[PDB]
Amino acid sequence: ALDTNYCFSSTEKNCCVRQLYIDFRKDLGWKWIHEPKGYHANFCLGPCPYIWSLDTQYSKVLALYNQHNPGASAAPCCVPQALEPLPIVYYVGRKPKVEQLSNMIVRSCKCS
Amino acid sequence: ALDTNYCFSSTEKNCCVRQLYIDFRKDLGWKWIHEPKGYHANFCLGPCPYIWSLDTQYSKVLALYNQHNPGASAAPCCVPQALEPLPIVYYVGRKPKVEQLSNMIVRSCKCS
Repeated sequence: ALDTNYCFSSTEKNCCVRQLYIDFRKDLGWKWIHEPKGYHANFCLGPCPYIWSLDTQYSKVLALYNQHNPGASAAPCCVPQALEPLPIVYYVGRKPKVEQLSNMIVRSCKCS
Repeated sequence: ALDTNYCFSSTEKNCCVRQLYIDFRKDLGWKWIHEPKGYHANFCLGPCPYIWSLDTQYSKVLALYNQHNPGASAAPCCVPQALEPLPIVYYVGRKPKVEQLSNMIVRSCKCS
């Protein structure tokens, strides 16, 4: 499976959602959000082979187009299929507010 | 728009479907297909900004996560949303056959 459960290993480099904790201010510097300090944004990296969870037929073709030529960066593009919200807390002028951003997290990538 | 019509320019480096003609044998070396020699496989490259056609909410966040740190390859992943078939011609033993591969081409990418 290509989720953040099996992608949290040390091997495999194909379409696998890798950890990507993002500290709102450290990484995005977001100033409109106070808490939490960050979150498990996660993300997907690595190209896609010809046997992975290829969804489109162009994912198996271009997959070889790259696996054949070394140095070619036209491989496919693994992406976050399912996502997750994000319970934060920002400030509007002077009143504190807590919300839940939508799709502000990853729970499973794929190969589009 | 992020299609193969506006992406066929010389500027812009974000989620834009770039040309990717693939010569079945030259690039994929495919031996199960005789014709055509190749096709306009096309593909998508470049990361995704925070104003492009972001579809998921995680595309605007990780978008800055990379745009903020130089050298970070955890950016988003532009992908071929719509695709196109492909009229080919291969051989089964000794009989010639013509088909139309499905999604064997790109007609518009996006940012998953």
